[PDB]
Amino acid sequence: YLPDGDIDNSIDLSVGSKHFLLGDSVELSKLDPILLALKEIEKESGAKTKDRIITWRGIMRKLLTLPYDSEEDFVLDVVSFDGQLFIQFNVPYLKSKDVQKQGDTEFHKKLQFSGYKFEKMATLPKPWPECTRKEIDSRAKSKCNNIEQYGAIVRTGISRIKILIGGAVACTADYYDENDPLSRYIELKTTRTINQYKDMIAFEKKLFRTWAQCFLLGIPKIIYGFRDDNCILRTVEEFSTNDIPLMVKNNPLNEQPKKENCYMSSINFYGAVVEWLNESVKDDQVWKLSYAKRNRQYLVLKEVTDENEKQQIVDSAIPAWFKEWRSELRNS
Amino acid sequence: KNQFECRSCKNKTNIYQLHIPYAAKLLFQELMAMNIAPRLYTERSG
Amino acid sequence: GVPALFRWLSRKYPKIISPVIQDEDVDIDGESRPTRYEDPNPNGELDNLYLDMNGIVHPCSHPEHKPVPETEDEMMLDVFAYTENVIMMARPRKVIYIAVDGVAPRAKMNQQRSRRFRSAQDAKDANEKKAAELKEMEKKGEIIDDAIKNKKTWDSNAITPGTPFMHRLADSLRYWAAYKLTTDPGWSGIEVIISDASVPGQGQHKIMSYVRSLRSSPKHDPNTTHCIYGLNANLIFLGLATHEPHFKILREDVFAQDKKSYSLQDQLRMTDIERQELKDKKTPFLWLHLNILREYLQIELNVPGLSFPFDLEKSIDDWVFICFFCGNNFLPHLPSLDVRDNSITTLVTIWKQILPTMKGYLTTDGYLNLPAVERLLAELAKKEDYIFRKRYEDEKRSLENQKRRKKNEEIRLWEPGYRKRYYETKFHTKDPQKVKKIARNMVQKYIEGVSWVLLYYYQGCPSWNWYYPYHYAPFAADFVNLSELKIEFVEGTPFRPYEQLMSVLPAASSHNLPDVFRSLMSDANSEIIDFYPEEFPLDMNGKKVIWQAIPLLPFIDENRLLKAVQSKYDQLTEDEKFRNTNRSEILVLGRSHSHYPTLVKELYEEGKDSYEFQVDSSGVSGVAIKLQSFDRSGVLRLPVKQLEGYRHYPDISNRDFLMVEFKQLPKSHAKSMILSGLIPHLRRLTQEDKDSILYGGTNFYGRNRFSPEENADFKQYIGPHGKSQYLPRQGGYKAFIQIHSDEAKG
Amino acid sequence: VSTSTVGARRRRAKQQVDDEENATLLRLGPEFALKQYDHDGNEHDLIALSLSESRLLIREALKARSRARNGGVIDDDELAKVTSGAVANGVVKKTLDYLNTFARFKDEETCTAVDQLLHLHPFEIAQLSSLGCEDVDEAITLIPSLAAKKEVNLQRILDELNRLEDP
Amino acid sequence: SQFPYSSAPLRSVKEVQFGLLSPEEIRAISVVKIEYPEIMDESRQRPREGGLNDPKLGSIDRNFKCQTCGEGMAECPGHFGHMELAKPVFHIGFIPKIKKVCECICMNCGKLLLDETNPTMAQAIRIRDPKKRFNAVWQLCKTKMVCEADSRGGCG
Amino acid sequence: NGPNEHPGAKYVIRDNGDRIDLRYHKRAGDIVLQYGWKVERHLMDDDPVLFNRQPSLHKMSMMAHRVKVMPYSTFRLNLSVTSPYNADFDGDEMNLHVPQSEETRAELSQLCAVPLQIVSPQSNKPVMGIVQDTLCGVRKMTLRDTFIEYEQVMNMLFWVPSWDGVVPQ
Amino acid sequence: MFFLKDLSLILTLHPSYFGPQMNQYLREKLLTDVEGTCTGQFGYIVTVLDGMNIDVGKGRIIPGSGSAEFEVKYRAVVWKPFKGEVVDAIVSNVSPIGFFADVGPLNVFVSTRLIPDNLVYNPSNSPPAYMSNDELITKGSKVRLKVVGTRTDVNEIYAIGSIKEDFLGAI
RNA sequence: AUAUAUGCAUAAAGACCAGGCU
Ligand SMILES: [Mg+2]
Ligand SMILES: [Zn+2]
Ligand SMILES: [Zn+2]
Repeated sequence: YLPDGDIDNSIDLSVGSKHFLLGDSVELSKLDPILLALKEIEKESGAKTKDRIITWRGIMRKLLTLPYDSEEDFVLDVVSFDGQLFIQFNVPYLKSKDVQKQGDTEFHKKLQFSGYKFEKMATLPKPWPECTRKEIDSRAKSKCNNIEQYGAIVRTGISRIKILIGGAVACTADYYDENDPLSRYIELKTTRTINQYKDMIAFEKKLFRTWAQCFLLGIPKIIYGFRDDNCILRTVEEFSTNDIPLMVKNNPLNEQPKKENCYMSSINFYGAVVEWLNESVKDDQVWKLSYAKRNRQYLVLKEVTDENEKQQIVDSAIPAWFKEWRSELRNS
Repeated sequence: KNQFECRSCKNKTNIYQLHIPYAAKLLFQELMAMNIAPRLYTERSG
Repeated sequence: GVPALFRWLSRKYPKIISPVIQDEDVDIDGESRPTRYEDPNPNGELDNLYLDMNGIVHPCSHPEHKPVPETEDEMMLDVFAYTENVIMMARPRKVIYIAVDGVAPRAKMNQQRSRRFRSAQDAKDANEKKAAELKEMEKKGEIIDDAIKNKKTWDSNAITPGTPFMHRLADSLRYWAAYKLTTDPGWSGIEVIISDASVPGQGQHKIMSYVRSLRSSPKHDPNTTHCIYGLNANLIFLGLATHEPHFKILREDVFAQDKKSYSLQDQLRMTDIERQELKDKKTPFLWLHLNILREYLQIELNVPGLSFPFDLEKSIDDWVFICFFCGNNFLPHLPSLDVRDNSITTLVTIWKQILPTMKGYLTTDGYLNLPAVERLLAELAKKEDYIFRKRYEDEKRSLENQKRRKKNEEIRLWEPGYRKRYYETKFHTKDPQKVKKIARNMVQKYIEGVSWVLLYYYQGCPSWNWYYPYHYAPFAADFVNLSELKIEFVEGTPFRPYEQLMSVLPAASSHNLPDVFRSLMSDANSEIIDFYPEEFPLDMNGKKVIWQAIPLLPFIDENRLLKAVQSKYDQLTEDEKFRNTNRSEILVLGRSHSHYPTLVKELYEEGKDSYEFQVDSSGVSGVAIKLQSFDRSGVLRLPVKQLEGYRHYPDISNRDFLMVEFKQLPKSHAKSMILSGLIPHLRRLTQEDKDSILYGGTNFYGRNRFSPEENADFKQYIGPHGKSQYLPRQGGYKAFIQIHSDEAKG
Repeated sequence: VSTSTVGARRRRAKQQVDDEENATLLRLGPEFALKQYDHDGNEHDLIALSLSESRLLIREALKARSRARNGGVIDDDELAKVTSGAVANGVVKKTLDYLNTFARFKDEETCTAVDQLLHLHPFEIAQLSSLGCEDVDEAITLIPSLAAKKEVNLQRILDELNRLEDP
Repeated sequence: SQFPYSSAPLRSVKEVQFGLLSPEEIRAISVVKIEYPEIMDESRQRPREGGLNDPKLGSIDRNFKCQTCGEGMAECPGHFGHMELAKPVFHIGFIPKIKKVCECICMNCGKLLLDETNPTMAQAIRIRDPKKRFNAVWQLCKTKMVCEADSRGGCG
Repeated sequence: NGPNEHPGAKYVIRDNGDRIDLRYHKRAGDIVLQYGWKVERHLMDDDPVLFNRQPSLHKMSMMAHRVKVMPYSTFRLNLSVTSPYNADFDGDEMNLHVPQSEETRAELSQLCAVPLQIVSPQSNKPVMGIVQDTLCGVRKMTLRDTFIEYEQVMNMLFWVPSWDGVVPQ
Repeated sequence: MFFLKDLSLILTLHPSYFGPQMNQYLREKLLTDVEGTCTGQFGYIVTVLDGMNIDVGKGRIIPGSGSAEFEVKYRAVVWKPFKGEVVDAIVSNVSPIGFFADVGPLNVFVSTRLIPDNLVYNPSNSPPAYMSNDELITKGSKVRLKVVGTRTDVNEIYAIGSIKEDFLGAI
């Protein structure tokens, strides 16, 4: 819920950044919710599912966006258990990322809090008819954090491969649609105001990245709040996930930058890499894949043979309750 | 309401517009008042 | 002559008023095409049309200029024809809401009683003078037919819930709705809601409650367009209370309607060809768009220098509250603020002079903020000296101009200390303590009354028993220490139709009322004989219109009136008892409607007692109840005897439509703000009136014609132009693309 | 707005009564008379297009417009989408939907056969190739043009229309 | 370019055709018949219907628009009326020429005194210009003073 | 600048033909003009105007001049154009017409310009010449016994608009 | 009905479009402003043929305005109703006061007086229809009618048809 | 059911006569 009056009022986005709360990377990156929802769907299904790779949304987002937007190195652990694939961020890579992020000055955290504050200010905890005037005027006086979240787990498919993707959902349009929940979903992002060609190029790259992020979960609509250097919400506008490639290609200012649409080849690369993962790992195997600056041409995949390293990776990747429930299901 | 009509010739389509001095309009109206019919035609019969 | 409160908005907002595209009528010789419904509306597409049916049935019950129709069957046929013409003009495609004024609350009851008493009195005087003239020209030898002697003037008091005429009108409306739904191919996807005089409420209040209930559904479409038809100008302020930008009002034209006074000779002996010509005389109509009014008030009310962010919705609420404070039916107008709408001209500027200093808005979702309105009234009191000086100067200058060119009052307000002298003039009490106590009680009751009025049109009726116990109102400086006052309301129960019929009908118009209660007005031994005196005093207060004077009458006593009414329920028959009950709304649905199979399955097949709607194809929302008396194998016949050449109505079978009991969604605290997903209309003000309403540049230049024909398009400015809720602005990506594409092109 | 080659016809002292249009009397007005004028002003016969002929010419014009606009590339919706403008698009879809369902000869070989078979007011051939005719009595009752010709032979021409052309 | 837009095409006059207004044309171009000598009804505005200042004739003030064209005085060019005469009246500008016609045609059968049989009349007929042809015909036919019975259809 | 100060403008014509009066527009300091609009500006310098004296006996009595805005309330004329106009300065009144279009401005500049009317077709001889005091002056100037000192020579040479800046021997 | 006509149009070109692509722009104006329009003398205009290389001629510079006037002569196909001409149609709306039918863009209205007494309207039918002994007329049913009136509003043509003759009705 | 209207913030005289001006 956001009318034009909020945009016209020039709502500040950096207010309250002093008491912004942060979440642990390891705890937020764990597959506990997806595996849990797997446990309930298994309990009230009675038979094993048909999905092949089980993972978060961010992993596939980065792994699909890599060929054209690759300013981030990633090392991921792959566990093949009971014919299913579990993909997680590497725990040593997690602590290295936390260590290097702890000294990231104050501008990046300011922008992150600005995005979170826009998300908090633009949404409501209840539908508008059931909300009171106290719950609407107190949005700017609330507490913003990344731990408190709501997520959806969705089954997608590509080529001859089924993937179970878990991903956080910012909010919904007006209500929860029981017939088709993904039709009313919506995602909110913040970018700097556009004023020249460089801003155009930067925003198109960000558009491609977040379209790759959003298209995995099938969310149709996206909202973007453009702010200035003072963290003041300058404007807001809408976008449609299916309509992004056509409007990006058919841009009047830059009609022919490239004859090759990045989106279609990104889909093709995603299919190629997912089938590569499908017939590149065997059962009861643990692998590590990686991409960094030094390659710039290819992604590396290796198999780990250390017993202690494999055991600790499995222990830090799969919780005990999921393992015992899987054993109970196999016995039954 | 964009309605052009000629009572005498029952015409509603073959009607033109002209830019003339108001004195010319007054002269033509006076000539009509004196039983003289000056007809303005935009095409040459030949 | 244009009335006030509407001429002012013609002067200040001349650009909202637009004409109407009437019809095409006959094109080919002989009979011609009937202008089928499916053609696009030249006035713009419309979804919901709410009809104030009482304002349609009353003037076509006693026309002022058009010769009066005889009997009642012709009256019903005329109502049918006028409603059909209005519907064909507006062309709704989703819902027609037929709302008839039901049992009014107690606040309006005193005004209703005064209006009915004056109607009975002047009708009696008019027919007495008419009979005197009939006898006078009988002495002269004139011939008078039997249709003029025995048939007296129709009692306008018959427009009141509980009378048999209201029952006949409700039945006729139900039949007409069923017939139109079952014979018109363009009405297939339309649900017709009828709320006759049996349902408690009052017209525009029912419409506002229905709109509020629609807005309470989270799935409700915010882009729906509404139209209201009604002779009351107050609807102009009512639509802005709904906070639905896509809103308009259809009204009878006032400027071009050269209303010429006609006498009884222009009614009786005038010819039948002229009768048909007057019947077919296409009366012009006016479209009054409220989105353009919101656009005007967005710029007008944007006063700079505020300690709080500007909100157009709360400013709209404050403006509507000021307009209601200046004049309303429930509460009498203040002494200081008078000459109608010029008061609205004053207080707004006062608000503009006081808004920067005040921190809070006047009203919040229909709830008053006591300190803000208190200081506004204090500043009004500070200016009351100048306002009284100006109005008394106008009166004295009128007296001087008249001299140059040609209960006892005598208050002489120009003298100092006019408050006390006015108090003993209006109360006949000289005790200062009693006068002070009466003034304090009047101030508290007037604060309660304005609170009641503001809650009535914003959150439903808060109390059905409140009534103003006085005839006048105190000045502004009497409103001091307003934060100490306390206001409370009890919902109570609305009165039965017979109770309101007893309350508002006089003794001279008891023929429609059943004979059981006639002795309660006619017998001198009745215990309630005192509420209906033959003659009552009138306080002019200084004016010239006869009915504009204060109607000094004994206030009704509720308790013993109730006791007398409930003492005589055992003599009523079954039909009278059925006419003395309050029921729910009626929903009529076509056979080819998309919702018809679902409703039939969930009501007449599954055996369920209720069915929940939420949002559906027609956009309605509520609860549907199976109606027992509706037999599907029956035939719905016209309750009106057919006259000659009035579009012969066949017998409608009950298998071709469905009639169910309708209930609205449960009541909730309605907020005052726009919903998400609203698409604004195309911007209509272009850099001329935007600064004319601000500065003195071409604003006082009087163009005293104000003919609505200067726009003549009013077409692209109706629907939600565009496909984005947020318009492009500043540095958005799409806005950036658009602006540099425009720069490259030009 | 538009004008044709036929014009002039200024006012005369004596008015003309035969001005109203009526197909029963085979009067078509000055605009659609027996003889029209081409670009060079030469006299030419009036051209009347039957529904099959109209279908062929509309399809040819739409394919020519598609060649002009798209450049060398089937459906009524596609042909309606070829042109621009809401009013023009609505008119073209309406006329295509009216014409495709009522076109008696929808194929080019039968159209060429009719050309030959057709090979006399053009309104008569247009109405014969436009609306279905099965009997002489109904043919003369529908429109009185065939009733009075003095060279009628409706039996053989209707037998041809029923067997050689599409029944 | 200050005139309001009109859908009629705009062009220039190329030929001016002169002539006389026939009574049928005068009745056709008129919009109201003028028969009432009075101007006002009882001196409360509202001019007489069918009078010399009928509102259907035109509009000269911004208070009332024209009842025929619907535009104001800035655009309405004025509309003509007709008045029926009880007896025919001579035209002062056509007094002599009519008399000349009276010296050319017969007063009973309405036929010219000379026909194509006369050689001089035959030569005078072939004159292309109407004015000098009429002058020659009048000059030749004013000499003869008797309508010839023989034939030529003369009354003798 | 506004209509009360020269140079300035009187009216502003919109694209649709609406006219804005700058006299009653007191907020003209923050108004932006759009392409295709028309501004009714004041008469500026070097503006071709028709200039006439009545009666107009021949075509040289009505000629196109260039405007120079000057104080005081009298039209200023060169002394050599008085003879074609047949005018003196004992109280003569003369008329001026301003073209309102580009085509008529070009017509006045290329057809009715004063320099193009020096030679008349009536007698294939000029109608404008050195007259009055100047004529007498040159008769006193070109005498054989007229000699000029250096400083006066420099002043007179500088007084020549078309001087090439070279002092003759 | 469908006729072939020879039309001429006067087109005004602004000086801002005086470029090498002006012929194509004039062709686009002609395509926009001819098809889909209606005229009293010619009737409904169906479309134009051979408009890809039509001769626009030479422009006429209007004195004092500078715009160019082009007289474009072209061959088009048009549609014009005729009095007394029978035609097949598909009906759209059925009402007791009459029913409509579609002939191309034209809407022809048939009043109740012009239906034979055998056919009777019935609201109870689904869809509502005119029925008789072995006779049925619903919405969207092929019918034969005869035009008995035409009237022009410049923008549109309105026609009335009758089925009160032999060999006329549903097919 | 509305409620009366008790209101109006620019209209353009023109035609003749006489006396002067260059
Ligand atoms: Mg002189
Ligand atoms: Zn006029
Ligand atoms: Zn004779």
